[PDB]
Amino acid sequence: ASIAQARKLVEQLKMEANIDRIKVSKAAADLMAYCEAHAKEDPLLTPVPASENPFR
Amino acid sequence: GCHVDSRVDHLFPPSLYIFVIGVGLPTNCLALWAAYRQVQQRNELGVYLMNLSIADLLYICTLPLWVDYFLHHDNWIHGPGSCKLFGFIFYTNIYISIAFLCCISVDRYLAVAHPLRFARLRRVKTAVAVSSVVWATELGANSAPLFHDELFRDRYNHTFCFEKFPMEGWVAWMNLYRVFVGFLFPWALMLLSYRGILRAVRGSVSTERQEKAKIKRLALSLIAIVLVCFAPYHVLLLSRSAIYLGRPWDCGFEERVFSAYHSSLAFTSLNCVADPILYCLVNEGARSDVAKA
Amino acid sequence: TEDQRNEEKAQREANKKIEKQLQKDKQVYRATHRLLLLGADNSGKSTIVKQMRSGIFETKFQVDKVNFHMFDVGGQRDERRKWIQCFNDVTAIIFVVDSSDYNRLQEALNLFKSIWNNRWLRTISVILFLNKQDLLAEKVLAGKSKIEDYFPEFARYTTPEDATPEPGEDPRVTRAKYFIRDEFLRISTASGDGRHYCYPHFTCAVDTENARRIFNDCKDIILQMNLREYNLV
Amino acid sequence: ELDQLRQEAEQLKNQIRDARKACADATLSQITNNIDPVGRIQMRTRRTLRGHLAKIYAMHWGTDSRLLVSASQDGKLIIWDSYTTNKVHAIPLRSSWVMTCAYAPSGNYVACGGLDNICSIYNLKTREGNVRVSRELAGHTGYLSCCRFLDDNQIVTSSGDTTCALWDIETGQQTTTFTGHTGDVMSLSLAPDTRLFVSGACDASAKLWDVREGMCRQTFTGHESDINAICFFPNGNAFATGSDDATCRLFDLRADQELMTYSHDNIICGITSVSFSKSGRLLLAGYDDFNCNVWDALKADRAGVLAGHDNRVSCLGVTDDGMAVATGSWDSFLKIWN
Repeated sequence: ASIAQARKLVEQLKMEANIDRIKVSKAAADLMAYCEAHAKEDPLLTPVPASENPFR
Repeated sequence: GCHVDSRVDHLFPPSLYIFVIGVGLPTNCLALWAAYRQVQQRNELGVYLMNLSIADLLYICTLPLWVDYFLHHDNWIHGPGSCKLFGFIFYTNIYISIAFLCCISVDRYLAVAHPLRFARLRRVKTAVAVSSVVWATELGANSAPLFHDELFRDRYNHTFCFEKFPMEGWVAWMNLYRVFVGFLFPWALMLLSYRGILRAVRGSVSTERQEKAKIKRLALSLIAIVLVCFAPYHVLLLSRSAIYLGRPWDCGFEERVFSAYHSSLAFTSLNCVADPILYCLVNEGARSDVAKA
Repeated sequence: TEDQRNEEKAQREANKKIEKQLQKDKQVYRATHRLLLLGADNSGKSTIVKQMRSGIFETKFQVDKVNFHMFDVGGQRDERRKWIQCFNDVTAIIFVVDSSDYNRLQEALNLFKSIWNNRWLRTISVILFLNKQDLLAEKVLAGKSKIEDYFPEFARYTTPEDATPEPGEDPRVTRAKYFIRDEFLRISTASGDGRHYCYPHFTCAVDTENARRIFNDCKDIILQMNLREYNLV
Repeated sequence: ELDQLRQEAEQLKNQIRDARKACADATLSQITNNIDPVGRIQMRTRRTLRGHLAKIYAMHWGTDSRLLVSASQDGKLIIWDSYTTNKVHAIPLRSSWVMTCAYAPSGNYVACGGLDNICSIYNLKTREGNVRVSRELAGHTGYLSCCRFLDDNQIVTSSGDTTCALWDIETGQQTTTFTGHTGDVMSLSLAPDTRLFVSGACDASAKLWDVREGMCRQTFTGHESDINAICFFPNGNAFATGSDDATCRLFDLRADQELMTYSHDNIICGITSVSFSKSGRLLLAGYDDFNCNVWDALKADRAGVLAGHDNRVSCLGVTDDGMAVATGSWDSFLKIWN
């Protein structure tokens, strides 16, 4: 059983080994761009008039 | 037809009356605020405390005219109707406050003695029903002075207001009722409730003797202050009523007990000081409530 | 629009019906006490539930017209540190202990202490039943194993006063009773400001006296928070 | 052979660490260091929903952005009407220990579950108008933690047995299973395209999955205690996690590494709920300090505190149109902040 669990651990590590990995900075930039692109349409970040606010 | 006396009276009962005017007002309003916040958390004690504070505020507001009553010489005179209403309030608010003290004692006893019972009686709706019933019964039972004029006096340099020393007949029996049903019975129940609370508290397995001692001292203060603040005035009231009922023509008894009657009517106003601080300020949780205030 | 007003009126009628249902729910919810049972495999954790009666084995019992309802979470793994937070508002946590073998009292103390110094269990008055008292009593008396070998403080103690009066006045069994008691009290009575308590009890698997004991201790906890609630301290 | 296999696993882990170290070009805080800070988000309790009896453990909003579901520890599933402060329905539940509730995108059904290890389906928009059970789901050996409606006839469930699974709502079978974690899975989030989903666990690990297949792809390890909450960024990439070590960490898929940490010295208790706004600039989180801190997702600063709850804040969610935040807490109240 320990041998089998070691085999499963090593095969999982092997599949996780070769995954195509790109730079972290690109991912951070993507997150920043998507945070920025939808800023106007966010009521929690831009106040909504009471006329258009169903909760007020 | 009775001669009277006393010179300090110009300021004697006025002294303690001005004292209680000065002290009891902010304490009573902060007690009202704490009561309202207790109501906010679905606690039935808050309604009772708030009504107690309201009655205390009314009495403190209506006191100054009756302070003037003597500052002249037991002789104010501003018309029959004003005296009629203000004497009524000034002699009813004490009994209203004491009835709400009885209500508070009963409510406190209910939770500590029986922690898992009487769910319906521990509700805000029942509180606001019982408080309304109490107000209605108090005004109805004290309404008897309304039918009579309230500007009687004796002919010896004196125009009284709501208080005739050569008193009539009905006022004596209302005095006896006011003492016996109106002072003792609520106070007796108020002492019984804390006796039961102490009996429950001392038998607590999760409470050491330190908390027991602190609770004991608080309960002792609450029960003991009222008796000293109230007893002498009602003793003199009962004495005069009995003497006049036995023999009204013996004016000498009034002539001597004049000083006792109002030097004690002075002391009767100290409960308006006792109740607010001793019910809100001292308690540690209510001290946190005062900090939140 | 008449249909608009009809829709609003239907909204209000449904709202009134749901408000009545919610008030009934509030009453029935406030008139009940929930408990949690936390024992050990060798102990009779589930035994007392049946005695006083996939996943949760719920139980329902009633003492003096007051509703009690405890839950025994046993369809889970060895890990306990997450679903334990569900039972934060219960009246009390019943921690049954496995006082069978000294090799199992150490994790018993560790579990008492981790429950004690927990974020959400410091206000919960746990109940100590000291389950499997008979195994401890019959084997520390028989011998072949010394508590000194596990916790080297057994000998320097004497008979506790009236701790379960025994026909045989054996100091060893009673002082082992209260030695494990004070082992739990090392942080049962050290850490804590009085919000909770320990309520020591000694029970076997057959006592038929735990439901009422829990009810009395619940009365004590409610008395304490009524003392604190009604500004009477 | 066992020692050789252990050495093999060791060198595989070492090479993985070397690859990640090479790929660690920069962190999030370095790049996101020049944008304007959000500032003090001073929201107010516009609505106070007082219908719940016990602490709120889970809530979810419907697609219409008005009808929202909520589950508390008393055993209730109250359907609310936000606009009119009304209650459309009040669904009782078989099991009180509910830790997650789901609202169908169409609105015809509601899903709930918890310690019972069962996911239940109810009937919301019936012809008769009465809510009744439609079916049940069984097959998990641990307590349910999160479940969401995949599109309309599938559902993804998470459990404490270190597994996640996919169901078919027509036939009632567990089509696919996802294994690989070693600790309890706490929170679960779904991508917009409904082709991948991510979940944290109580082992300082996060893993991503493919729904069509049954294979784990990526793992990320950055914490020192149990992870307890996760939410998916709107763009379909990356996520955010909180943990019992009082430090919240942001991850990313293609980076395959930890990016940014939100922490402070004063805060001792950990994060218990995470959610994202419509834009993704705001990062909302619940704490055991009875507060709700508004982190800027890219600045690691406390730019906002949602005071008002006097007990631990457990719930967190945003609307489809982004017009409200619902904050269920251990004070048995639901508040709408706008």
